[PDB]
Amino acid sequence: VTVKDVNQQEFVRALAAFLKKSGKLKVPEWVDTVKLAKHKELAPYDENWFYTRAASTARHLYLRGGAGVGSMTKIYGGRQRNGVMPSHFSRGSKSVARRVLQALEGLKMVEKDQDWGRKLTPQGQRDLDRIAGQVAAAKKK
Amino acid sequence: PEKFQHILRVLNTNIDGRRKIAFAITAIKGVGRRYAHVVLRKADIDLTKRAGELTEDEVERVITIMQNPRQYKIPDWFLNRQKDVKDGKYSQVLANGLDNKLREDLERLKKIRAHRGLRHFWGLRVRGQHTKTTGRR
Amino acid sequence: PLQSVQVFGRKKTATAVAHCKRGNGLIKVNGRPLEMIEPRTLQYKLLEPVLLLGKERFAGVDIRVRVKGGGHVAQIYAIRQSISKALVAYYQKYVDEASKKEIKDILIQYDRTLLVADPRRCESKKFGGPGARARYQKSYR
Amino acid sequence: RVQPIKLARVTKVLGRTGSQGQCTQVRVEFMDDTSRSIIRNVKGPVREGDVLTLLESEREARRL
Amino acid sequence: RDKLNNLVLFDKATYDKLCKEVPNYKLITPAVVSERLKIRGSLARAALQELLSKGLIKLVSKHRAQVIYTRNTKG
Amino acid sequence: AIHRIRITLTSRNVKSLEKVCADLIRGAKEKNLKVKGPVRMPTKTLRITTRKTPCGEGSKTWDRFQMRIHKRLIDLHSPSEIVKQITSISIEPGVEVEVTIADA
Amino acid sequence: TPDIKLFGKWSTDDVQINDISLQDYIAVKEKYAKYLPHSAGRYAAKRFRKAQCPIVERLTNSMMMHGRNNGKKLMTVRIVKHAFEIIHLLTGENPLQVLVNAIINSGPREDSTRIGRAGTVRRQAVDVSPLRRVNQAIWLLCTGAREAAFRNIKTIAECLADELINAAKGSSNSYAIKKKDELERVAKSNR
RNA sequence: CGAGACUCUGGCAUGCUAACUAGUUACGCGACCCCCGAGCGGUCGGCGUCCCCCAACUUCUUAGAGGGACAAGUGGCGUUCAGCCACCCGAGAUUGAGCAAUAACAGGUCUGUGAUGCCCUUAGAUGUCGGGGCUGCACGCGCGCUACACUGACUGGCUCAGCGUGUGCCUACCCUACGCCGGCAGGCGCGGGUAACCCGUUGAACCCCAUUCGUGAUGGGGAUCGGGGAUUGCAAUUAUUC
Repeated sequence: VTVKDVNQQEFVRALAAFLKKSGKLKVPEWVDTVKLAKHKELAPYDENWFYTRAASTARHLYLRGGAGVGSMTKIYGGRQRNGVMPSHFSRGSKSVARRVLQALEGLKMVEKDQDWGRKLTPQGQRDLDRIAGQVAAAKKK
Repeated sequence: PEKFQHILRVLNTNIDGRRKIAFAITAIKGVGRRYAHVVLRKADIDLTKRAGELTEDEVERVITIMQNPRQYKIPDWFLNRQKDVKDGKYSQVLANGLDNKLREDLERLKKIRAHRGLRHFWGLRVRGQHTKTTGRR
Repeated sequence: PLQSVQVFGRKKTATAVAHCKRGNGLIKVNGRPLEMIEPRTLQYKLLEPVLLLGKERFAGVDIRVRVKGGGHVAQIYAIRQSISKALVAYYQKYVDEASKKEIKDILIQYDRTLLVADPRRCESKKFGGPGARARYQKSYR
Repeated sequence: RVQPIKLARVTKVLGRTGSQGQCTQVRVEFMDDTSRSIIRNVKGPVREGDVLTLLESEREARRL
Repeated sequence: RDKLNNLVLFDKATYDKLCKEVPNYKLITPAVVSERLKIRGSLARAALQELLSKGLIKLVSKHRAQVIYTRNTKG
Repeated sequence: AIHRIRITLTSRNVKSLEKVCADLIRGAKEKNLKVKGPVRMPTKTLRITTRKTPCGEGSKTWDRFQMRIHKRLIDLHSPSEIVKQITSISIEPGVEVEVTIADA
Repeated sequence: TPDIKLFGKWSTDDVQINDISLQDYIAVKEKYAKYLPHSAGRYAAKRFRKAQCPIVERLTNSMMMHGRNNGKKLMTVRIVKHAFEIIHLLTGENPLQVLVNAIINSGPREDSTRIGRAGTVRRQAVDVSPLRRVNQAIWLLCTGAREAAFRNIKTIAECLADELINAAKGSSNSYAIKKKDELERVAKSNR
């Protein structure tokens, strides 16, 4: 299968937990006081979300022929409040997205390949499929 | 269904259940929503709870981290006054002491007779933006 | 090689081309089952022809669909039109007329315009207003 | 004063009256009686053969 | 317009009241429970989440914005 | 040897472009070169928006002029000079025709 | 499914029209049963077209009003589906039967149209078309649900459910009923 | 003569002719290969990259020639006419622009015009550089924008686009994939692309979803002010902006 066949929300959560088991995610010295994106009016609830984002990024790269920071930033991006001016699209934090790409690479979930940026590793392809199976049995919604 | 823990003090205001902890704290000056949220994360306290929940212990742990921000890795950029004008540091200013400094700076630039000072004193708009048909009704 | 017809569905902008080829698989839309996708608050609508006319008919053929253009609702309407049309198209040249005709009867009566095109595409904006037919407030003494 | 509720069914939409043209004359077969057939004005859009629930034939509804 | 607040402390009496008023309900949402008691709406919600591990209430929606509970199977 | 040659044609005028394209295709094959056939590229609509009114009082009246540039290419494969030679002759005004050494 | 086309978790069966004058603008199975309401998103294409649209679809459409909530059908479909569930817990039954009863009880009989009479405030007692009675009923009920929700804890789904049940068998806590009694009373009076 | 007619655009052509700065199909499909499922497995189906043909196509994409709408067919009505109504097919006699007569106006413009009459000024400029104001607010008006919330504020997550545009330009110059650093602003190294090649498979926002908050001026709202960092310019003071 592709990852798209199974439940997308459950996929990212299952993969995120699998990442926690691995015991490393090469975590930043930020993400405990951060602004994060400029689409945020309140600082992050927890420092947990880094795993979830990593899973999400891994899935997104699996779909594509290879991609880097730009792709992740638009997906996580949303509407930016400009105060008393019209709300408009923007792209938020790039340090976190870059860090996530580096960290996944370190574990060898994704690796540099042709068409620029990171594309999936066969190690990652195997990991994603195992959690895909667990998700597939669970539901389809 | 736990009452029991209630009536907490942060600085000069009584903090009780009303909103999530973070928001509850922002009665005082110098603590915005973002500030109180990040102090709680540092202090290892679940911020989704009420301020009629949690004991006196947790409150003191919050107070120490807010008033020694650098020494608990709340960075310098996050501070209301960076490098300041009175003090060569980087200080988080809280409660009544913010009001003091605001007064100080306005008086300061009336002496020095800087444009910001003069405009504010006279009641003219300090920013150069239109006040043509605005800044009243 | 395997026998195959192609058809399309058209709502607003969002073409949906269905390639209806000999074999057994799902109806897949962008490689994933109809059940998934999201918004899944409209979900029963795109299930509807399949349920009405049995799943045995749409499992005698593998149907894979590529959708681009428009937005989420635009696409839903387009896909539904292409899948029903697909089935009929395949039976019309290869299997038999009575099957395709039976499907056309069942659909056309309650009706949903799944074998005839929708005319409606965006109307041009003309100057002197903020909208297409909306116009700026006037002021009068 | 009081009369029983009469169901009466639209036989023929006569045309439109009203100053602004927003009152439609209608002739309603009295339904209970085929002998009676009386003109009542309907405010809404009228499609023939739909049924009015007349609470009166008093205070006759007529052109304006 | 309006000014209306509810108790924003999680209390003793209102939890007990809830569980012992249970035949009244067949429809339970946060808002209903909040109105009928003085519990918040937020802490209406949470009391239900606790209550569901008696299983005097059964989930029949699980939507993000607000949830809908039944009392028992159907009442 | 055969050499891959790209003939780009750019213009704005459909009918003129079209019958230049005709002549290149027909005369190409006539004394044997590759026929191919035109790859139509999307016509590009240059849009300029201006106020209709000098001195702006009255009503908001806007005028929008467009200019529609049309592009097409054709890839002929056959030998060196006799391609670009037989093609580019027999035309002078008003339709640009470019013969490019590009493509191997 | 082709035998009877149900709603998306409720039945279209056992829905009864309790009035003989409101027929053929109340339907849900007289051809017009749907799992999910949506025709083509035009309903203003013909004057004929209104008959096609059943009461359920009309109720979803009328709900999305007031600038922020305009043009969000998907939000309304989710709210409406939730609302049906709330009705079902509160009265058992079939929620669609409750809906039909509510429309019939909320719809006016006589109303008034303006007529000249000296320049004094008088009006002519007139009956109104059943199409108008259904249209006005649906309006009243949606506006009632939204009005309650605005400065109260309860959501649009809950308030809509409450509004339908109160109207279905009278309680005098439904906006639509209260408004209808004013319209019919005034009609009877006049010149 | 105006308008109609006409022209241009939007919709109906699996018919016509084409496409390696465009794609699709369709094998053979093998590999990266995951087993996710079936099959013991080879193999089959699968989001993408890669295998590519002396493959096939124009369906999506593109733009050329063609046809289709004429109230045509049928039925009522009407001077049985001009026309009207319904019905079928279906783009229905339901799209939107472009288009302006006869003639008026002391409408606006000498500050668009080395178009221009007369007048003023002209080496002592009203022909150029340095500096400030248009941005000053007790108040009146207009177009707007942001709001008054729960179809929302908040925290994660899902996910689909289109019209257009770009550097290497006759007085001044681009879009950025991709590596690294920084919460951010931003800084820094590459490479491609006058371009359906590259930016951009334009994977945008609304939308969808699991929570939190709970209708409380509340966290709705972001006014006003204070401190600091950077970006633009030789020059930002009277926040240029971020």
